[PDB]
Amino acid sequence: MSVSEIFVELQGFLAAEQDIREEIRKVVQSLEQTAREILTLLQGVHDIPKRCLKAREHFSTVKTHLTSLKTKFPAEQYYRFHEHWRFVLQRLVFLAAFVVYLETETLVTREAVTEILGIEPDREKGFHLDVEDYLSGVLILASELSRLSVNSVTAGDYSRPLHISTFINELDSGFRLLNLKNDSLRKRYDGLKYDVKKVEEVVYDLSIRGFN
Amino acid sequence: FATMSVSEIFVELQGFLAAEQDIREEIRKVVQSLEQTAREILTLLQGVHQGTGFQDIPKRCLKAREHFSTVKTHLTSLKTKFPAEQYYRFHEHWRFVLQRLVFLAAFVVYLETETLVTREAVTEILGIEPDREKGFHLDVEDYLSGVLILASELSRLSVNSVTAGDYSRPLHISTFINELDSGFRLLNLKNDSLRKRYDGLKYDVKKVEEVVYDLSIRGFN
Amino acid sequence: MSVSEIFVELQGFLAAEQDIREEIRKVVQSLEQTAREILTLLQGVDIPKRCLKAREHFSTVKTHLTSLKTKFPAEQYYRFHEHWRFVLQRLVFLAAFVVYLETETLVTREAVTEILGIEPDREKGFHLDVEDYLSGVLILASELSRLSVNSVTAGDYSRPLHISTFINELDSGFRLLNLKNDSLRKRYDGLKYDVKKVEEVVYDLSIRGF
Amino acid sequence: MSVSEIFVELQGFLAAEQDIREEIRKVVQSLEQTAREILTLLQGVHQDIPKRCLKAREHFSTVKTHLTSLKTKFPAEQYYRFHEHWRFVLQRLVFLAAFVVYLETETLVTREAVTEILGIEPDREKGFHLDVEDYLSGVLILASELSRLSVNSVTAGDYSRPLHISTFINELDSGFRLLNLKNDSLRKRYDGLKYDVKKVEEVVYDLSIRG
Amino acid sequence: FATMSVSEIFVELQGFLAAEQDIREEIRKVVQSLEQTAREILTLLQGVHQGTGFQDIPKRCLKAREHFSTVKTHLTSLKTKFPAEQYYRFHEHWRFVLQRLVFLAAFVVYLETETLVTREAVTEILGIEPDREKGFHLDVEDYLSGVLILASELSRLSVNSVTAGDYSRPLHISTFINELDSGFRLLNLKNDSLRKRYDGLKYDVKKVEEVVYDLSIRGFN
Amino acid sequence: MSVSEIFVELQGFLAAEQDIREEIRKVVQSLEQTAREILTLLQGVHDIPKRCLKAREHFSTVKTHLTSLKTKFPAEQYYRFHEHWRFVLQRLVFLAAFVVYLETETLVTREAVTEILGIEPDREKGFHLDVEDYLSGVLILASELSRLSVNSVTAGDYSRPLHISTFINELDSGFRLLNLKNDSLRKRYDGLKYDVKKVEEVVYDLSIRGFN
Amino acid sequence: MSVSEIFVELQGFLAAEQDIREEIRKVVQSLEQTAREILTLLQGVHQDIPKRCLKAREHFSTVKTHLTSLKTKFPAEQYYRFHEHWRFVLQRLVFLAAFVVYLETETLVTREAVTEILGIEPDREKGFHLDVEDYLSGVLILASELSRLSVNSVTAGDYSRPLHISTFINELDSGFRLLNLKNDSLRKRYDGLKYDVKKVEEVVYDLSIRG
Amino acid sequence: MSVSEIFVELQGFLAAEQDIREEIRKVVQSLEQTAREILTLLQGVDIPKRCLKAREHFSTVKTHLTSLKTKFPAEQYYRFHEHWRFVLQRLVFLAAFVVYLETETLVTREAVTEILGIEPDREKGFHLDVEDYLSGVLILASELSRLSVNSVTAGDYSRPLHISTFINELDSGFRLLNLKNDSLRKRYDGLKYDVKKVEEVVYDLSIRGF
Repeated sequence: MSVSEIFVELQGFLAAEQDIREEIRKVVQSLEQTAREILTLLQGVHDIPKRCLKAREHFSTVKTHLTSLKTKFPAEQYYRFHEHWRFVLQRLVFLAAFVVYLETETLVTREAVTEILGIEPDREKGFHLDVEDYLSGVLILASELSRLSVNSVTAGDYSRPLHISTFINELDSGFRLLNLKNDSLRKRYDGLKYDVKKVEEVVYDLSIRGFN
Repeated sequence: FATMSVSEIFVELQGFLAAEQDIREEIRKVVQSLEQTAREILTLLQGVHQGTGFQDIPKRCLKAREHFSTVKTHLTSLKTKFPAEQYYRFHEHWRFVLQRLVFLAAFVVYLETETLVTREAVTEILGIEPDREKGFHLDVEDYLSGVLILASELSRLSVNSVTAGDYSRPLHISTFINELDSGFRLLNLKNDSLRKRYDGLKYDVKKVEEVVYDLSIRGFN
Repeated sequence: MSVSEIFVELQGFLAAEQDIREEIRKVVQSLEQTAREILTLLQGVDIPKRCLKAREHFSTVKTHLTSLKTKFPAEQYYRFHEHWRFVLQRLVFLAAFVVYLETETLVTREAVTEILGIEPDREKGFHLDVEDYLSGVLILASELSRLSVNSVTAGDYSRPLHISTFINELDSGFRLLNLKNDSLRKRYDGLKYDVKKVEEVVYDLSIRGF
Repeated sequence: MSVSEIFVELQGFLAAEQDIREEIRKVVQSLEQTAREILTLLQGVHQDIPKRCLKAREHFSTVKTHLTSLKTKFPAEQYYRFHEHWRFVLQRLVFLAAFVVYLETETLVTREAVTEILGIEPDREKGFHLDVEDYLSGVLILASELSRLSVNSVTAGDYSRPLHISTFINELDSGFRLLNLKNDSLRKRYDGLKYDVKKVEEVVYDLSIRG
Repeated sequence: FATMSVSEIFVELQGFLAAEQDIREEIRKVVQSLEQTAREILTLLQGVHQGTGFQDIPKRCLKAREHFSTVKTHLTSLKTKFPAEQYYRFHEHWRFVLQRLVFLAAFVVYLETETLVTREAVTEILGIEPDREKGFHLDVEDYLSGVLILASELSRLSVNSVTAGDYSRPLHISTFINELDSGFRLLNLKNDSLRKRYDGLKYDVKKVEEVVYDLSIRGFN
Repeated sequence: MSVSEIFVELQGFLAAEQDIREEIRKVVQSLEQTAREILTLLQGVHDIPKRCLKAREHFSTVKTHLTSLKTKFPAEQYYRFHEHWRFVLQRLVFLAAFVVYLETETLVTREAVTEILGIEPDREKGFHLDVEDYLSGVLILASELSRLSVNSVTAGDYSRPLHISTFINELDSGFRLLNLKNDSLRKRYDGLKYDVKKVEEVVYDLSIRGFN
Repeated sequence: MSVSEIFVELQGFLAAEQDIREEIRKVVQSLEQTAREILTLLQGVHQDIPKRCLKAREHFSTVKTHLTSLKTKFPAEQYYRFHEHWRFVLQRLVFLAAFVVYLETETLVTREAVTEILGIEPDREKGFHLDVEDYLSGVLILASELSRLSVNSVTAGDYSRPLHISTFINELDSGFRLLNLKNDSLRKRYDGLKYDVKKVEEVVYDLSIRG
Repeated sequence: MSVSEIFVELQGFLAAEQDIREEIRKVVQSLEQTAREILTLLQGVDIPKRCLKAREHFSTVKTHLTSLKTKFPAEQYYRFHEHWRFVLQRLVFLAAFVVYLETETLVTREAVTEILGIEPDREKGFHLDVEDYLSGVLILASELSRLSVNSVTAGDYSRPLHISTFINELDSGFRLLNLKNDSLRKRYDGLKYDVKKVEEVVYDLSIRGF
């Protein structure tokens, strides 16, 4: 083709792609919104089960909104616009993990988060939760949890710290089994040591003071 | 399933991470080869920028097209190191090279035909396939970058053509780089990296125009 | 007009503008001045007496601001706004600081305009932009976090708990804002450290037994 | 009031402000578009000059309706507040208009004449203006574009335009000299004129030596 | 010899560069293994920082010393990937790990004996040799770093010992970290990286002192 | 040993090593001095053979000074204090290369530079010239040479540019045969393209003007 | 003159200046050394206190001869010119002297008293002085070291020192309050006092609650 | 003395010092002022007439400097030196700029001291430090490189060749200096670009035929 032809045609393609980036940014703007709302419901901790339920309830909207975001591009092109919802997906994993931790004191599985976010497993096509974002959200949870232990002592709840300690310590232990390569992820993992250290000191302050 | 132990979860993820790391490894392996052939192809063509060699453009074009043959097998190999639907996942490992190959394919086409390779013709040369066939594709962002690079090489080429006596290519290059400038102008570049690279085109346009000015003034219409 | 006619003309417009920037910069200098004075009165933290002396100084602020109001047209407000931003924001902080110290509540954006003698958004002449107001609140959280620390070393073991609750409400309130202003977000990332510090102070007290 | 009340209210204002910026960007995008379309019509020069000029003026028409449209997307008192969203385009439009005028009159358009072409309102009016800084920018852009023009002229056979542009640019430089550039961004851009001056002059030189 | 062509020179250098690249590759390979064992060794010992496990320090020390066995074979292997006289040439590839191993060897020794491993004893544990035997050595800069790291772990350890009821280790750790502080003070640290790391010791000293203060106040002399 | 013993002993070792770093810095200060002197003798180009001889003559002092620097540490510890003379060694390779280019219009071999700097080949022990520093000095020469071509035209010497062009172009071609990995080196190689481009334009200006 | 003449001359001056810095660093290195040696003698505290003090004063002796030596390595008019080469050590020596005095008199050494111990000359004299900024630094260092001391005191059985140090530090804080710290580096270091104040106070608290 | 006695005393010394910094900063403000004026007179590049008007202004510089001489003791010169560095260096540049424009030679450090009315190193009271002098020379090379460019667009085709030779001598002269001053080296890395630009200007002329 002639230069002119080539470019008028690439103009089409460009505009078609910018449409997609727009539809995705639209929904992602909805997700970050909901995520903030869920954060507040939960942040209240600083009636757990009620907060947890109103939160799992909010995740409902994330389910429909995500299946909506699912129709703004062909599934096989997920990873092309990943960076438009990375931040959000990592927050939502954290929030889901936070809910599960608060109600069972356990670590949501990657497969269980997919279920909560109306997402589907890697087996299928469409929207999926990659291992790096999950590990990310989990690390964010450790940060939240270490902060929580602090506040629980000033709330008078001298037991949570001890459970959180064992939990974060297990996470630390978990991450030790991995040989992280990703620059962002590793820079974050380097923060676990601080959360781990903080919780151990909180436990220490209690042990010395009497409770245990 | 329901719930698992922290330990089970991380031992499981340990599998995936290591699997993922293997893919990147194969990919970097093959990509290393690609960047390699690309270097050798670039040399064969760069022979035009040193007086001689500019005497048998056909010959160079043939061997360069000869090389694109290994690029075909290496690319269908690289196609085996990862699952096709995860293209944009590892895409960064081969970006730089892909944009290089686009420019090289376009350069060879321009030396022979003095026209701009189509995006789709570029894919037939690299041994890959269009958007209509699950596999390895050439995104528009990469094609446009390779074309911008070509604009730079051709501005360098007009200058050397003159010192080599060829006073005909500069004029065709000026017309051509102007058509590319106009072509780019009818776009709404959003990608910052690309929009940045496009700010350089203005300079190539300028350079190639002054060469034509130099020849015009010397007495060559 | 001729090429020369055009530039001798603009020369005039440029000189006129630079005159505005100069008068503005003069008064602004007076504001930064009063601001530092007020900050000192408050930094001393018989504190409720300081509020009054502070509230007193805001009077010079009133006059000086209505003064600055005549160094440029009320229409071209955002044409020179970047000459008093720092000061306006600093001022919002002090006012809120005073209001927090005596009422332990957050000044409203509209009350702060009254205190600085600057008319609200309905009445034209000089408005207090949301971004600036919010910037002042942020600087307030910054100060409040430092206060709790000194409050503890001062004997007061109750302010730290109130400050903590307040700062968290602010955090909770900023979260609700879909902050677009690049500069404002950059500053909002600071609240996080303030919340942490304040919360830790409270932890210390609680662990000690207060 | 309570913190929650204050902020939920602020939420309203911020959401309102963001709508305006959106409407503004929506229109500006339309301004940059037509600008590029105008640029191209003129770029054809690098006679036939007159023809293009008419098609360029024909286009500034929509610029008039789109700018009066953008004028209804926000209050006049907030012009300078969102100036940046259209700074680039405004300086771009000044250049074009100025370029069109030069091609058909070899004279420098006036700041007020430009406002009349863009369908904007002069100094004696509110809403949309034409800040001196932006005006001067457009003129500098023009200097640049004309320096290219002379080079491209000589290569077309037109050994005349060069000389005129040379003088024209020399006056602009003179104009900018007797001006105390307070701004800093515009100050650097002015450092680029000396180069456009030097260029156009060497062209005159080549023609002078040749004949 | 005399003189050569530009081409001959670069084709020749091409050999060396590729040779050099091979060495770095082997080295990174083995070093990857070392960082690996180091991680597993670190885990075995980190078991002391979680309530239980602090009950059989002997056992952990044995398995950890068990591991240092593979570190011995891997290090005499890594010793084959490059020519001994070029130690400080590739040294950076294994710095981080070496400083890790120093700290781990020192940590194990401290858990068993409550004393500071000598630099030379550390070399006998890693399977390498002293400055008096052409081969792989442990530079003083790396030893001092590993000791600084150990100071950090032990300050963390005193805190956890207390929550685990052991009120005897903190006191020995305080004495020990103080002796290290004093020891460092009689040096003229020039290396910036190390001098920076040493500024952290002051903090560990402080921490361990407050634990002893907490116990003293509670009633434990 | 006891902590005290350990550290008093490491105090010795530290002081012994600081002595070496001092002796080396002393001589290196002599080398940079001489190198500057040689640069001036040569920079005069902007009687070549006289300048070249007074320069090869100055290299004589580098020969004794280097064999002197050779007695400030055991040869097998060369690479431990390499970074103390890297800069200088790369300058001296460049200056040697510059001399040879100016007198034979050829590229000194790495083995010939070792000879000029009183150094000894890789075969022996002691002071040696690594391939990265050599490639570095050569790249510095390309920069000097491109600058020279410019000045030679304003000096009236319309022939040097043509020889320099062919020479730099050969260097460019030479570096294309390599797959540089070193960050510093590659960041420098990225500069050859500018020197190559400049020289081609100088040749271009001449060709158009008449000479060729 | 010619460029060459100017610079070869300048070469002489620069070479001269560098010699002075070298001589200064040579002596300073000796000052930092003895400082560390002094620090250690005192650090033993973390009675026996008096003993150490004498051995510490015994050491400041060489500080006297080394400082009068460093005083002969450059002209008096250039004191502030090379102040930075010994800033660290001077502030370090102030602290030590001050620390020694506190351990034996529980009082704050005077700026002039310190100059007398270091073998330096007071304000009424040239050459080597004792800048107020450096003095205040040393005092802050001291605050820090004393806060550690009380903690370490209680762990030794000495339930007395804590209370005294508490008061002492509270006065220092008071002293620094009625001071308009213009400097900025010293301003941050002062932000550290509030922490030393808070620490020493919690120690008093623990003793108060215990008995 | 008592803990309180000590701080009420230093308070005095601090206030005294801050007074010095204030008087100094006042005069300095006057110098930057005159400096900009002189720069403008020179930036106009009948140039040799500009030198005189320039040489004229340096007279206010003399008085103002001898003025600044009484705002602090001559002994504590380097105790406040970092208040006029920028200005002193700027001034050295102008003087050398004037001397270059009329003599096409490099002012000596001692001549510049005379021009600024500041006594040399032998006579006490106020010295011109080598670092500052050298900094001024560097800023001069900076200006000179810009001059050649405008000189060409102005018609003068001979200054560019002289400027080139001069700048190279400076480069050649700085090379001889074992520059230790971190700041000075940072600035010396700038000469390299100046040499290049100037040399290219000369190339242009030579290629054109001048």
